[PDB]
Amino acid sequence: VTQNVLYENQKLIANQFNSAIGKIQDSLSSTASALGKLQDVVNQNAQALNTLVKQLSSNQINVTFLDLEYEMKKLEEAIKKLEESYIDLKE
Amino acid sequence: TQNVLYENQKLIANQFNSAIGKIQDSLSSTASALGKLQDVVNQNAQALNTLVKQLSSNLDQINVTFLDLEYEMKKLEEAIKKLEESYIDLKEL
Amino acid sequence: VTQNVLYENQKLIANQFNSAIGKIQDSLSSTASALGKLQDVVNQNAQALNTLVKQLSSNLDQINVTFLDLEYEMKKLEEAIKKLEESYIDLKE
Repeated sequence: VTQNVLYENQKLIANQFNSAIGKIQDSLSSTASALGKLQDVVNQNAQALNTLVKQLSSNQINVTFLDLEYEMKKLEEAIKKLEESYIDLKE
Repeated sequence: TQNVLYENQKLIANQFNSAIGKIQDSLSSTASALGKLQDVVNQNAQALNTLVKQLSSNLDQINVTFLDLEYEMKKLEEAIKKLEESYIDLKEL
Repeated sequence: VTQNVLYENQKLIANQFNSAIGKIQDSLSSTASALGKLQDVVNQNAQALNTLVKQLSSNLDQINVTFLDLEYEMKKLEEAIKKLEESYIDLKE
């Protein structure tokens, strides 16, 4: 019920929130990196399968490719946007 | 001071809401990426299986596996929905 | 506008923040699980393709199959869950 107690709790709240921001940023960066690796490998093996198909026909099957660039960029943008969610209290 | 404490409380709420929105967006794009991954991986598993089948009717130990991420994608959508309940509306203060 | 309302709002804010942190930890858990499932299926279909290429080459030098290792990213997601555990707010009397 004291102004001092309220002020201390407020600083605690802001500091814990700010601490969470950095951790969530790292998790977003690791998720984007994992998606990039997945795209690389899936497309490489799709290309191997396609090459195998046509090299076997040199002597019906639809291979598909993956594009996750937009989602990965949205994750990077979230990282930069969260940079702007930090709390800077007055006083 | 009472004034400044209240302004800080509202700043805290606004920053928190903006972070929640950005995190919801990130979760949406992760679920969308996961769905695309499932579609493409299963389509190429089908292609490999069809190649095996057409090769054996012209070995039977080649095992193709398929992916089901739909429980995880639904959990990401649920997280979005639940974070929607964590918003603090200024009228709540 | 009144210190008692400020105190109540402070408790409301802290509880919504803690609940959001829990939801975010859950989303990270389900993302790590989806990533592990993806690695399993992608590598199993890679090995299936490689086995097919070898059995046809013993029946193709240019065909390269690659494998996926997401272990660093998955450990970093588990790490984010663990660190976020230290971000909870314990207000007191």
